[PDB]
Amino acid sequence: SQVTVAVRVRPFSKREKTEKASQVVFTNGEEITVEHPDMKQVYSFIYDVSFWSFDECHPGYASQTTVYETLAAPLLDRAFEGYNTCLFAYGQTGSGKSYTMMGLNEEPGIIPRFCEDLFAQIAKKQTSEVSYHLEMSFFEVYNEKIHDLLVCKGENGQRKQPLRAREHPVSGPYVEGLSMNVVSSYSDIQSWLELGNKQRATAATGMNDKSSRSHSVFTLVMTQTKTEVVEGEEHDHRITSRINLVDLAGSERCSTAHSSGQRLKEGVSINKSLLTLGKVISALSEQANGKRVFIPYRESTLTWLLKESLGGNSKTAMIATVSPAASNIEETLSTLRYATQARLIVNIAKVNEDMNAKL
Amino acid sequence: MREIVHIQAGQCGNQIGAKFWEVISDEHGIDPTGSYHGDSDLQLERINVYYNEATGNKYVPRAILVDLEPGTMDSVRSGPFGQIFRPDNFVFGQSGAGNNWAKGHYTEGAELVDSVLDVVRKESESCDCLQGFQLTHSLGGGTGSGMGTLLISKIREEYPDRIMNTFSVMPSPKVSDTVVEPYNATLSVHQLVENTDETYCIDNEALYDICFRTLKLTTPTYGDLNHLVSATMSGVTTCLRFPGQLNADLRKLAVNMVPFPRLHFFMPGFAPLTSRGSQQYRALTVPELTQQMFDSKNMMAACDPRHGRYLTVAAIFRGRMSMKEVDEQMLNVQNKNSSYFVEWIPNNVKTAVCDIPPRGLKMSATFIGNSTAIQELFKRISEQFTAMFRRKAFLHWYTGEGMDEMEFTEAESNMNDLVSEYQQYQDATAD
Amino acid sequence: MRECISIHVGQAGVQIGNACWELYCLEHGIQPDGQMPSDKTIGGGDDSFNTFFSETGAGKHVPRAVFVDLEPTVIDEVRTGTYRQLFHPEQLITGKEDAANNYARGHYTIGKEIIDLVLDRIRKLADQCTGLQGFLVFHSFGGGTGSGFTSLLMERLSVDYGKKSKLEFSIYPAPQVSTAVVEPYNSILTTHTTLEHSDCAFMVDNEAIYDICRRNLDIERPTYTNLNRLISQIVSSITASLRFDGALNVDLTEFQTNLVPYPRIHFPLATYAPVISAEKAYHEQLSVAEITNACFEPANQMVKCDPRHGKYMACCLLYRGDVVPKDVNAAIATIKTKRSIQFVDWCPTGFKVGINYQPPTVVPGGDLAKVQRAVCMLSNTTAIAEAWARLDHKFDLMYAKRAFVHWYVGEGMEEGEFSEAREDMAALEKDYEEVGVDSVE
Ligand SMILES: CC(=O)O[C@H]1C(=O)[C@@]2(C)[C@H]([C@H](OC(=O)c3ccccc3)[C@]3(O)C[C@H](OC(=O)[C@H](O)[C@@H](NC(=O)c4ccccc4)c4ccccc4)C(C)=C1C3(C)C)[C@]1(OC(C)=O)CO[C@@H]1C[C@@H]2O
Ligand SMILES: Nc1nc2c(ncn2[C@@H]2O[C@H](COP(=O)(O)OP(=O)(O)OP(=O)(O)O)[C@@H](O)[C@H]2O)c(=O)[nH]1
Ligand SMILES: Nc1nc2c(ncn2[C@@H]2O[C@H](COP(=O)(O)OP(=O)(O)O)[C@@H](O)[C@H]2O)c(=O)[nH]1
Ligand SMILES: [Mg+2]
Repeated sequence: SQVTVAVRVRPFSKREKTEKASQVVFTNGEEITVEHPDMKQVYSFIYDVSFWSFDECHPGYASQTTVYETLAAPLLDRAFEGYNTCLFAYGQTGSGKSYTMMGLNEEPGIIPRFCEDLFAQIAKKQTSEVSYHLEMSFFEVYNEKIHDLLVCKGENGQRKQPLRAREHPVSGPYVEGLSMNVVSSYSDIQSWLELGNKQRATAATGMNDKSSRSHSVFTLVMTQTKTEVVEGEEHDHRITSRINLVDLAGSERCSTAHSSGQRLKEGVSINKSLLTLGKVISALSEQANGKRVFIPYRESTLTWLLKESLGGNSKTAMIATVSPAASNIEETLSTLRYATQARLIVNIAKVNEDMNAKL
Repeated sequence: MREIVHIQAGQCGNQIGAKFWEVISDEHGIDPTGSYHGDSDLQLERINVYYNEATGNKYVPRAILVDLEPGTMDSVRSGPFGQIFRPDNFVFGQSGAGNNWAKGHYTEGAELVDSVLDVVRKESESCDCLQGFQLTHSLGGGTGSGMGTLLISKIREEYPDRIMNTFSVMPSPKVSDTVVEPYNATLSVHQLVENTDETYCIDNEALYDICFRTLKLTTPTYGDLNHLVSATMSGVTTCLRFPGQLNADLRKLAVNMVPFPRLHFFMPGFAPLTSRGSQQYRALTVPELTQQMFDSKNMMAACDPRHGRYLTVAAIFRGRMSMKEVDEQMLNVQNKNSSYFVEWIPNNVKTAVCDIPPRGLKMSATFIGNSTAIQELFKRISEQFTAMFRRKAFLHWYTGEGMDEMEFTEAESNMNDLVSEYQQYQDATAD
Repeated sequence: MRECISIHVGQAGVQIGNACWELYCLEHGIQPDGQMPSDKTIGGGDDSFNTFFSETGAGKHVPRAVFVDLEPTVIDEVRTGTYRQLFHPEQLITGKEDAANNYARGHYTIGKEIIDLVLDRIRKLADQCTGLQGFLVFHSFGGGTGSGFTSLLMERLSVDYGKKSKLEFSIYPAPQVSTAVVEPYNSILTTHTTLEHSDCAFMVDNEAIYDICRRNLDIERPTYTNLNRLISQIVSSITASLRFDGALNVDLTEFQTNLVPYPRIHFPLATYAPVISAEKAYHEQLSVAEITNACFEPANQMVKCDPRHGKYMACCLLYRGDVVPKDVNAAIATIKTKRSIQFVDWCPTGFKVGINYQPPTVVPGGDLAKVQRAVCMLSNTTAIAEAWARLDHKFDLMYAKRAFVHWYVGEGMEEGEFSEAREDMAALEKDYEEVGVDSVE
């Protein structure tokens, strides 16, 4: 495949410049290295892509708009060609994933560029011969239960109404009673997302406030309606396309972080989901390289949502944020270790004894 | 200290209880009066694994019955050990199902679940600690699947860490003692695979082959088969109850046998078993047992292992022994038939030992195995299904009480996917 | 004067104690209950030696030990069996839950609610110990509590007490045999947690003693106890220096020094040469030369580790009985003359020695037979690395296919811990692969 997991880095901060957190990550460009103040042991990690965004003037700079144009063309291509596409994000507090996905009002992130270029190509191609009808949904996962984020809550406690996941034989996984809305301006989805992020839950762990205890899924359906018949007005088909984005938590060592009660349950569920996702992605690259093999789809709930949006003619990717703080090193290392199994070379052997090239 | 609960539904579960508690009472030394008549000072040291206390130094099981039709529970009350149970724990109703799943999951099971919890919580909170829950049920019946599956769903929604074991029954290939075994058992297998740590899939016909060919009994009844299922359920927990040179529990078995969470459909076995007038010509030694176990004539599925492979096994021994012999035999077995076992797992077995065997034996062993021969049980089930759903044969019954075709399709999809997971590993799997 | 706290953990630890204390009581001539009828025969002195056993004004004694298993099926024997009224009633047996043959329960969910009590009792034992609290942990890999709980306890004691002698007579899996299927995952992380905090950690393998059971003492149907007694005689062959008078006495502070060149390579092996039967106790001299020859042979080693594939970083010895240091020197020089052995250039000395006059003592109806002298050996080699190098090939497949995993994180563990541990072990292999080269420049 071309799943093409990629990595980015946070230039430190002015606050971190006050403390002068010693640089740990060295970069040669294409490869990535790392050190440790013991200064004996060493690691070295490879990836398809490297966004060395720390330095401002170094060659091969990693710009936000450059991050967009790196991965945006396959999205619009694989969509307008009719197929579906997802995007996974991974990282934690200190890596500033929000800075990457959403950016700021002035500093444009990823989502806004995507939706705005989408609207651009929409209004550009909006002939009389075509209609583009796009709709939205936003939900979260919590202790392995689904909850709708978009719901305007009623007068009640916060019994976040648990929907369920069911299966059509035709298109497969979906949810009953999943609320949807419509998109005709970037500002509308901005407001929807701004409110949806509010109900997604965090908690003041030993680290800080906004350590999410849930996985946040964003889904867009696009309806492409161009089909027109020579005999008369008959739309013989209306193409559907699924675009997906998701933001996830870290990995949350409960060993050092001795937090008990209900936070442990949340962390355990999150870790199980992350495990299943890594296994799924391993099976993906194993399957698009010449070996038919099962997929452990049905283990989690999230993955059970995506068995069509992450298989067959579905080209997706993962992005990994980090920060080179000395007080983050383990977490930093852990992040990279979650992803590298998607490497193309995992020591595949060679065998060939078929010999009937005759006639 | 550790404690265990038992649930029963349908005719099979009640009738299996009437033999299992009738066996455990003689193992720990209890009588139909709920009273003690044993000899040691040991059988009463860990009896609290199952049983509660009393007033006149009697003892009581923490057993529960579910069944909707009283026409079976009465057979207990007019039974040998049918007046020890707390009569409140004989939860029942009326209006039997009709061998229907929908009438036991949706209409009345969904009605009666609260009344059953009214006893379940009472017995569960009395325990100082907890280890897990049991079930003893079957598929092809009514209440024995629907009400019990609903129970398991709710209970796991409550207790995400405690264990739930279901020593169930699955139907046979050749004879179908009930017509619509496939639909009911399929719905159960859907609502079980995600809501269970381990289930001990057991089949009728292997027991028949045993009682006809091996023990050379002439004419057995269902009692004489539940008399083996009970010993199967009993040698498992002997580690937990009685001491040993290497202890165990339910957790170590379920964890050292369920690598992947869905892949938890097991295959049992028992050793020693011989004809009444033929155990003169043998020896009660580990080699005889390990040779008699892995053969395809002591399991309980009638499902060909040599047609497949084993992911892992577990063997819980009972007696004065020498663990060196166990280890050497196990290494020899892994060495000889090594193709039958897996490449991508280096060692494929653990052990568990007790120094206290049953009342009349010197050496025993219970076998557990996570295999792939459970395939054909399920390919066959799905085939008998898709031969019926292809034309909506018996469907309108299950729908008229408020189902849809969508659920049936979901169950089929999940079964086929688990089947393909099992088929992932059956081939050579080399380089 | 000088004492040694002894903790035993897991069923392995508890059974090993059930052997070891039954040895120690017979050595000093001590009843089960705690009195000294041997002293009633003698009538005075320090013979009820305070290195292990504390004493009271009423006359009763008690060892300075504890044990914990998290499985009350085991020790409730010891609360009721023959040796019941000896030990301190504080044995922490909060075995509400078992350790599931997993390292997550032993170190985080079931690793709590006890460890505070354990350290509290270690304090309540130490403040009357008027010498070193040289710690002994008799734990095991594979087994549940003795991995995780031990990893927690030793790392905590490193912060509490620190500059002391902490030893682990751990138990290692045989490369083929097991009573488990996830034994490596429960064996590898305790190495990552011991490599910084424990000072020295001896090792054994059950398969090696199982092979001993038939070649030498002519038995083929052993229990576990018949190995626990070998372990007990090993520990006696160590402790008998501090315990009784001797010619060349050795303290536990010596073993940590003369066999730990580098901090991380502190994983030696152990042997006991005369393992011979009452019949075969006759028919032969048991002179010192042949004994010390058996103290380097491959068979009688307590581990499947062929040292001829590696080299010797160091070797220590502890002798017993009627012994002559000139005979010892002759044996040592005889052993240094062989081309079948390759000591490294940076350990030309090789040998440390220590002697105690009092030989071992027979135990009724057991296996071994009374003799006039005995020997124990310890050794830090470079061949054991291969055994560790086996586990990576017994690890990596499973962690690659991600088998037997989800039952860990269900109790709070992260997966990255594996990899961050894995390469650590890999680095350790390099150290055992690095020093074994006779450097020139
Ligand atoms: C002289 C002698 O050998 O007595 C045996 C006996 O004859 C045989 C046939 C027993 C007997 O079992 C059978 O032959 C049998 C009959 C019908 C259906 C299935 C089996 C026995 O019932 C089995 C029983 O041993 C037991 O299994 C335990 O007592 C058993 N408890 C009960 O079954 C029980 C049932 C109702 C009321 C009270 C006790 C048990 C087994 C495992 C775990 C816990 C308990 C004993 C001594 C015998 C008889 C009685 C003939 C054997 O039983 C087993 C599997 O252990 C069959 O082979 C063994 C040993 C003997 O060969
Ligand atoms: N050499 C030796 N090894 C032993 C002995 N007893 C137990 N073991 C090993 O210890 C392992 C299990 O130890 P435990 O931790 O006590 O297992 P457990 O009794 O279930 O206790 P937990 O695992 O902590 O729950 C087994 O696999 C054995 O290989 C012994 O007496 N001698
Ligand atoms: N193996 C076994 N199966 C039984 C026994 N009693 C009943 N059954 C099973 O029960 C099924 C019949 O359905 P049943 O459970 O009686 O329906 P219900 O009780 O009304 O829910 C059959 O498949 C039988 O195999 C028994 O003693 N042994
Ligand atoms: Mg245990």
